[PDB]
Amino acid sequence: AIKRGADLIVEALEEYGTEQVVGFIGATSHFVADAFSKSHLGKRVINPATELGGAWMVNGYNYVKDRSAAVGAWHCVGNLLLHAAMQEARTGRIPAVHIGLNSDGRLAGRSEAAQQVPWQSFTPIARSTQRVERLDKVGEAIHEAFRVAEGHPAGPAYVDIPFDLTADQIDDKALVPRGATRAKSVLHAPNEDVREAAAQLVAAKNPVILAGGGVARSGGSEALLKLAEMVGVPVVTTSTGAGVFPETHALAMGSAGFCGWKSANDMMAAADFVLVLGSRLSDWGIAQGYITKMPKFVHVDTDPAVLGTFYFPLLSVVADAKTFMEQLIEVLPGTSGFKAVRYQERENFRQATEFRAAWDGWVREQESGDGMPASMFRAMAEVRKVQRPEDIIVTDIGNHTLPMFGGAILQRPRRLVTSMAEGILGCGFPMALGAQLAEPNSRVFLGTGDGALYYHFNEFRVAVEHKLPVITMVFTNESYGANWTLMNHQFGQNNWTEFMNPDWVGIAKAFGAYGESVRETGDIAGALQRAIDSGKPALIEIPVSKTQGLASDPVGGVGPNLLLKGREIPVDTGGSMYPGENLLHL
Amino acid sequence: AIKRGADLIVEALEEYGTEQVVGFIGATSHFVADAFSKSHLGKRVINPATELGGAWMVNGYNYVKDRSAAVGAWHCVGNLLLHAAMQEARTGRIPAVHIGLNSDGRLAGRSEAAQQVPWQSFTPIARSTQRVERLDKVGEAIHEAFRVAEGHPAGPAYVDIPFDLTADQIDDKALVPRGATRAKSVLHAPNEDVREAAAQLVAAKNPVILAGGGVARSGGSEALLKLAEMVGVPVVTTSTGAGVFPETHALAMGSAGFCGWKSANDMMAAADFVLVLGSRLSDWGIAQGYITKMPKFVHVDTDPAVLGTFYFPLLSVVADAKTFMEQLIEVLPGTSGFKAVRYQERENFRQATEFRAAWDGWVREQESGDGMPASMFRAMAEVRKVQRPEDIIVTDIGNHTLPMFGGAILQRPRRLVTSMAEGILGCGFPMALGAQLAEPNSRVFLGTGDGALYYHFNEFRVAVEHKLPVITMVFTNESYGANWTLMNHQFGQNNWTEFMNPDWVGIAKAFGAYGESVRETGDIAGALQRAIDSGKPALIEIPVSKTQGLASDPVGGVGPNLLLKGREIPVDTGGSMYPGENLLHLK
Amino acid sequence: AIKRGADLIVEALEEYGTEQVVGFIGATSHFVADAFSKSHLGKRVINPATELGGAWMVNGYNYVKDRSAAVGAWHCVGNLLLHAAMQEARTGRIPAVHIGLNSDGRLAGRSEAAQQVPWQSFTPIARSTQRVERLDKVGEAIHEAFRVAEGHPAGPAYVDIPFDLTADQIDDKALVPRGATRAKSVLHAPNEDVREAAAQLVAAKNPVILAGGGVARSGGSEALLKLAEMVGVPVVTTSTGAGVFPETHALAMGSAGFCGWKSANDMMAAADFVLVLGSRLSDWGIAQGYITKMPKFVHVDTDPAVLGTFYFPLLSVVADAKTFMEQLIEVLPGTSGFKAVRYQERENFRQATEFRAAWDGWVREQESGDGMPASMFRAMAEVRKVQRPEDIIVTDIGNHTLPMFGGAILQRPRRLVTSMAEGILGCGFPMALGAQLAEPNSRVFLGTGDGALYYHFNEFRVAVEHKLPVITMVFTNESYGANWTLMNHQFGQNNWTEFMNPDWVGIAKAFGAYGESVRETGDIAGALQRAIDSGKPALIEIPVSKTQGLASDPVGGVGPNLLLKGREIPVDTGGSMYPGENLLHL
Ligand SMILES: Cc1cc2nc3c(=O)[nH]c(=O)nc-3n(C[C@H](O)[C@H](O)[C@H](O)COP(=O)(O)OP(=O)(O)OC[C@H]3O[C@@H](n4cnc5c(N)ncnc54)[C@H](O)[C@@H]3O)c2cc1C
Ligand SMILES: Cc1cc2nc3c(=O)[nH]c(=O)nc-3n(C[C@H](O)[C@H](O)[C@H](O)COP(=O)(O)OP(=O)(O)OC[C@H]3O[C@@H](n4cnc5c(N)ncnc54)[C@H](O)[C@@H]3O)c2cc1C
Ligand SMILES: Cc1cc2nc3c(=O)[nH]c(=O)nc-3n(C[C@H](O)[C@H](O)[C@H](O)COP(=O)(O)OP(=O)(O)OC[C@H]3O[C@@H](n4cnc5c(N)ncnc54)[C@H](O)[C@@H]3O)c2cc1C
Ligand SMILES: Cc1ncc(C[n+]2csc(CCOP(=O)(O)OP(=O)(O)O)c2C)c(N)n1
Ligand SMILES: Cc1ncc(C[n+]2csc(CCOP(=O)(O)OP(=O)(O)O)c2C)c(N)n1
Ligand SMILES: Cc1ncc(C[n+]2csc(CCOP(=O)(O)OP(=O)(O)O)c2C)c(N)n1
Ligand SMILES: [Mg+2]
Ligand SMILES: [Mg+2]
Ligand SMILES: [Mg+2]
Ligand SMILES: [Mg+2]
Ligand SMILES: [Mg+2]
Repeated sequence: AIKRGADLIVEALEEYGTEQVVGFIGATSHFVADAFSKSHLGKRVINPATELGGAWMVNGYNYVKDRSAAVGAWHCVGNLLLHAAMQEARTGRIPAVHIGLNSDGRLAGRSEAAQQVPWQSFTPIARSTQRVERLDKVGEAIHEAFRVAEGHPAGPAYVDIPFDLTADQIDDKALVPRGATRAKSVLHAPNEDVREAAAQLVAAKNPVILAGGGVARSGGSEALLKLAEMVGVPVVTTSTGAGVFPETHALAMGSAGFCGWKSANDMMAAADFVLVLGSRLSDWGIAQGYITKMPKFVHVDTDPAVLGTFYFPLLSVVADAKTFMEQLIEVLPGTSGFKAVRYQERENFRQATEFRAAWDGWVREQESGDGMPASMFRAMAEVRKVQRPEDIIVTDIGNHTLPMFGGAILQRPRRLVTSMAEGILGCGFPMALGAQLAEPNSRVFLGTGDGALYYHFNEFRVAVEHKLPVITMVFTNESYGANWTLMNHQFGQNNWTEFMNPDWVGIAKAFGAYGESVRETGDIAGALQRAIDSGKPALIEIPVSKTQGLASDPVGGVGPNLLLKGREIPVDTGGSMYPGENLLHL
Repeated sequence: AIKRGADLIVEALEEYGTEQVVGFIGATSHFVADAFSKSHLGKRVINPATELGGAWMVNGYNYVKDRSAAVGAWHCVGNLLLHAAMQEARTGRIPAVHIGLNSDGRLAGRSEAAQQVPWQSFTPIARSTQRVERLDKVGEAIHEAFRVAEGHPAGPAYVDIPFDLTADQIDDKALVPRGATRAKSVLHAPNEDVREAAAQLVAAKNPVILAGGGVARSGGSEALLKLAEMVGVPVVTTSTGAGVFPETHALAMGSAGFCGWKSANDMMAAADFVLVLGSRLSDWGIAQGYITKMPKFVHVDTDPAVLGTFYFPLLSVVADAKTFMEQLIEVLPGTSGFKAVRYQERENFRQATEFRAAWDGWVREQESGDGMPASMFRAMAEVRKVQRPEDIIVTDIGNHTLPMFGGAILQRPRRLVTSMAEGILGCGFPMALGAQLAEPNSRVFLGTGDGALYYHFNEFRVAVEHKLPVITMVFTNESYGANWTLMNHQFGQNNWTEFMNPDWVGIAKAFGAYGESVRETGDIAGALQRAIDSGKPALIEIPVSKTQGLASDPVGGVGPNLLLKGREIPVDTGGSMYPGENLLHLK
Repeated sequence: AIKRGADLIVEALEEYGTEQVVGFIGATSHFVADAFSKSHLGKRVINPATELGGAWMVNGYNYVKDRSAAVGAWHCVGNLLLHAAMQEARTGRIPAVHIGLNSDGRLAGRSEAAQQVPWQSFTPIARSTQRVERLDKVGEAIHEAFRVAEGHPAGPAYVDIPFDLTADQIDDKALVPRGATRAKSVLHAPNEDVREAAAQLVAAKNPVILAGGGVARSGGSEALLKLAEMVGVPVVTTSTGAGVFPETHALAMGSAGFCGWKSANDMMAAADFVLVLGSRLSDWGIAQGYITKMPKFVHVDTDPAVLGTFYFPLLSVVADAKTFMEQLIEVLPGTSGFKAVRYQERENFRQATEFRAAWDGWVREQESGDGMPASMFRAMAEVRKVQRPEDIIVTDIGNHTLPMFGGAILQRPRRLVTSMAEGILGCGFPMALGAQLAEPNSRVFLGTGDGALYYHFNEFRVAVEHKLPVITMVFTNESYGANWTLMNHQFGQNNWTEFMNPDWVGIAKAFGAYGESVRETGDIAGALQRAIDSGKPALIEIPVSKTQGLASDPVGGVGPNLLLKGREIPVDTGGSMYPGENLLHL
């Protein structure tokens, strides 16, 4: 059949499992938007306020799905706003296909052309960047983008298609590749690696299992619970792993790291051995600025590139996390030293339950205070009173990150969402809409800073029009609080950190969202209830302090050290001059 | 002599004429922000709601100054939001220096590092991209960035500095290059080229002078007025040149192009010869999608890359526009065929005034009607009643761009501001705030679509805190109106074009800005008076049609052609298969 | 200890298993060459005639070793000659670390600087490109280059180091990373993928096993022989797989492809099922220009990126080749339909032995003719008379490639060497020296075209000085014969294909190598014997025809189709003009 390039793009997206499109109109995306109107996928298109906002919605959607189920489709110069959200998708292992419709290929390369987008600007960011030159390559390029996005590591793929190819027509026989099969990711380890891992776990005096986001992608929750109870070993997570182990369990120490739970950081500091499953041991995760001293450890990942890149393990294993844990459970009964004992009766149990008890006690102190300005831990205690096991907690980047991570007690995977890998401010609100779209039976609670919300609150348009009932708490301190605190620490003085807020209640109301301030009442519980009862997206304005959280609270972290001291650098004495220095010698 | 890298960065910026910093705080820009607090630039700091809004402010400030007077200074990952503004700066010839402070150079190249920004993403966009490796190269790199940025052509320069270098200390002797005098840009043309141009101009039956952006940069307004009156030749502009020739003059035909004045397009279609001064003859300018047929022409520019790249001139001249006009003025009296008569007495004068009067009559007609929805041409007629020669008109991108350009009647250079080169949606409000900052005693009027305003109205924080009293009119139609109109024409149906507006008055009021809707009054005149009287940034909501403007109004345009017909493309029958096609051959 | 950057580079190379350095001197490599003189590795440095020649020696060395055992180290502007050999290492999966010493970092970025090498020119080629900014990062960068080079896929890694860092000094504590462990590559498949593969093999009427270079990297020869005899299935290889199965076995069909053995191409055309092990199914390999129609197949690779990229398998499996084959052998006895029968008694045996017999018969016809000009198949028959099982056959790119591939009958892996992935002319001679250096108990026989040998015969310097007794046959036809033939086919006329040769015997003699022409004698057997007896590198000049081989001989290929016909392309009618067209409308 003769079809337009635009029709073929839509066909390819459908064929590879696309569920949601986030799209922006302009002359170069007109044929694509028309094609979409004639197809199933056309019923699910979000038109965002900005392309960057839309790109964050893709990331929030796909983060919780672990596939490229949301796809961006953008008019040429709109693609120029993608890079920040794309960089998060790359280091954060978020599958994300973006299709940019560039201007007419006939005008490419002409110096005075308009809206010829430099697609090569994505080469250092996307896991795959393709410029499509020929109509008969559109299906093949889209196929390749999805293979790349959904591989190990997951990440973003950018496809640049000059829009004249979307208007042109071609016979479609075999053009969109069909019948594609994927290899399983259930990679098994060799018996001897399994036995060695088991023997170390058994011989350790104070082992820990460290479960990262890979355990979530793996589906390894059930095997992890079994394993930990069988060996009687406390479980620490990364922030992307949090919730793969029920955080109300006695062996649950929570997440390690600089914004994590002190019980986890204590347990990591006390451990003599760690079994790491599905973690990349990253800079703002377990590495803490590459300061963390890891105990002897076994490291199991599906991505060989993360194994041994910085931390040298006792043993590295290329295996799926669930599968590895299943292999361990089978081998443990024939492992020298293993005794089947209730985890409560093991000798390491009391130390772990002590660490968790002290952390819980500290959290209870943080959340117990009444009144205004509010504790962000108190705000999270109120959320927990109305929270379901499938609900999603979203945060932005700032002081507020710490109380959000600390007051989230999670029972399922992929329920904690932010710009994890890159810490890009403004991510929260639009990632929350993305997650809501992907998970319509989850209530989505976002705790955002005021500096953060300033970025993409324009997307209340999308929250209102698509009836996405995200409950947003905006923590107001009229400051970039983390920056305030860190400057205060480093210099004893802050600069560029202070600003005015609008009447956020008034902003919400102007969009037709639910709005309420607790500034005078302190009634967070009632504000949450009325917000939930409205059925609308909601904004609850909650004044807090400039310093509570990431930059001040002691949770046992050791880094990252962003507060450098300098070094004195020797001048170059080799005899060569500086530019302009010739005039000094005259 | 002993200084931190952060102090040397500040010292270099001050040395090369920086007047305004637009900066964004974070763990990598902490040192820089501290150093700036020790400088007189410390009081001239704008902290924008987002780095992209800030980068648009940089573009608006520098567009009106023709130098990199405003500089950006950004925490590592905020640099990832710059690309769209930076691309307009590149093709739009706006000088712009951006300093990105990256994360620690010790952590660079680690696969699991956080906030290590891929500075290489700027290589295809900036006219200069540098990654500084060494503390003793920071002054040198910044010097180079200004050299590129304020060259011919002007554009953006990006410098990536790992922030450990900003904390490190070094003896500062000779580190910041100082005391350069740049080359003059008053390039003279050869005598023979000036005399050939004079002879073409005199021999033409119906000549036109086309003045672009380059005439504004050259400071050539006075020379142009003298040349145009002395030969009696009508003047056509590009949108960036508009105002270099007073548009109330009898010889002013306005701007040619698809959102230009019909008088200018009528003139261009009637001319037998064009003298092109400081125009790049661009896709969305004079070329109109490379469909415009140019008459025989002489092309004078300082940038040889634009001369003969697409349209082949009769004669190409590398020279400064002002300087060339001066040279022409001096040779014309000795040029065979020249006659010294008042421009009103030439026979070509009548046709030009007819073209201008028919255009003015059409504009008068678009101004009439009342009440609701209102005409955007009516909105501009009300602005003109309150507008002084030094005041600035800003627009965003969409249907509304055409009445903003058609309703702007300008008497000075650099008074019409937008994302000219790239038509990046959203640009209007923050570029207007940048322009206001550059000219605190000019009034700045913005006409913006509702789609457009949605991008960076968050920068009302900056407008309110810094008391930048931009007068913004937001044209409401609950639509990407251009898309609605054109998609209906292409396909019989619009898609992805419609959206809800907030209560725009309520948004302004929530920021502390002046807000008023004319939905129930039609009282644009009174709204403008009250907005001006408020002394605050102001937002006036004006309901408009989905169709008025760019997608609907005939102004003599021939292009561009974005509403493509397909071609049917032959399949490759050489024997190579598609991916997956192996499955289709299994019997 | 305070050490120079140069000393630290040498330390890192030693620590990561470097055996051979190929190095070129200049002001920027002076400190490195000095450091090398003070260390074990300094005894093994080849100084080549050119950096490109040297880069091919790295590729020949590392091709046969399957690790980055040879390393390039180059003065700044010398690195500009690397790109061709580096591109082969990338698509050809050859591990190769190259260290470029750039000019002084103080002069970087200055427009009028000399010898500031644009290291970004390697970004699109190397699997990893790093520019080192800081002395304390030299060890870490070299560590990362080796992890990358020796991963799956293998490939080149480029490290650019401004030479001032090689002269500078730093305390060395922990600077070079030590104690690095690698994950095994013995990835196991899930039981159900194994059982499904076994069931298909058993149920097939005419199965084939296709073994690629991955079987060589895997060490899978023994398991392959067992498997094939157990199921009674004929074995086809790729050209990089050739020799993983003894090519004198009754089930050995040889290599498929456009320069392969007709028995293999027949068997592929007759097969109803293929089990593909360690092959990427490439353009100039099995795909034959993407024209080859693959039967239903199972595809097993360690690199998920090759699985399903073009050919859609019945099943894709991420597993090590040897391990997979071991798993199959275990599962086969409990697989429905399997009967233990001598492979000679299976029903498919007669068809396979017929295909091989016809091919052998054709080869015997090609090699039997006496006299001059010579058959290149006759030349390969003479090599076979003096050939050991560990000997290496090298070829360059041309008509001569086909007889070289056809007349090589191999019994061990990694014995057939050329620019396999990219077909870059001139590769042969220097790759042969590289292979000789890596394998000093192998005799290395190169059959090269005259157009090919012209590139890097300057490296006879290296062959003579290091006593590398490569036996080179130069096939003279005074032409780029493959080009002659293909132009003749396409146009009926050739252009740019003809040239003069020097007296090649005289060239060899001028270097102190052994030289002999068979132009008058036809005595290839005696020339080989005297060349071998000399103990020197040798050149034997052998006139041949312009057309024998790749471009003419029927071996059952179907592609690639480089002889396109064109299509008529519609003009653009949208109304926009060409540059300069304005003058046509005047
Ligand atoms: C302000 C801020 C504060 C933060 N604080 C913390 C903190 O305190 N603690 C913290 O942990 N993080 C924190 N982060 C997040 C941190 O930056 C990283 O995003 C996070 O630590 C990475 O988690 P991970 O190591 O589990 O790997 P991920 O990024 O989740 O990647 C998944 C890993 O699992 C592997 N994998 C995938 N699938 C499988 C499978 N099937 N089998 C095996 N392996 C698989 C992948 O190859 C990869 O190595 C913070 C972020 C910010 C912005
Ligand atoms: C929606 C939309 C509609 C538009 N419609 C129109 C329209 O109708 N008409 C129109 O013209 N534009 C239009 N534009 C703008 C258009 O895209 C270009 O930005 C504009 O035409 C470029 O102007 P210019 O050719 O004068 O060159 P500029 O971009 O202003 O560049 C300046 C030129 O002069 C040169 N120069 C600089 N200094 C000197 C000197 N001292 N001496 C000599 N030469 C010098 C430079 O090298 C360069 O060639 C539109 C844009 C948008 C987004
Ligand atoms: C003139 C010329 C003619 C040619 N003619 C032919 C021809 O007729 N036939 C032919 O085959 N080639 C031919 N080639 C070579 C061809 O271009 C390719 O280089 C070759 O076919 C690739 O072999 P391969 O598919 O085995 O993969 P390789 O390039 O050898 O790559 C190895 C593959 O095995 C995998 N692998 C690596 N280790 C393991 C492991 N442990 N377990 C599992 N998998 C692993 C890798 O991921 C990869 O997919 C020719 C080249 C030239 C220049
Ligand atoms: C795009 C971007 N710009 C700047 C920063 C630096 N940054 C990190 S946290 C932060 C503070 C955010 O302020 P707010 O959202 O109000 O949260 P608070 O610290 O007050 O809780 C800043 C400015 C960043 N990470 N990303
Ligand atoms: C970043 C970006 N996204 C999309 C476009 C395509 N585009 C061009 S004009 C326009 C319409 C703008 O709508 P509005 O501001 O409401 O103006 P109207 O057309 O209604 O006057 C769009 C979506 C663009 N140029 N830039
Ligand atoms: C670097 C390079 N240049 C050109 C070619 C194109 N090419 C491929 S085979 C060949 C013929 C080589 O001639 P020769 O070595 O004499 O071998 P013959 O075909 O005569 O056997 C040519 C020119 C190539 N592959 N690589
Ligand atoms: Mg479907
Ligand atoms: Mg805040
Ligand atoms: Mg609108
Ligand atoms: Mg050793
Ligand atoms: Mg030849």
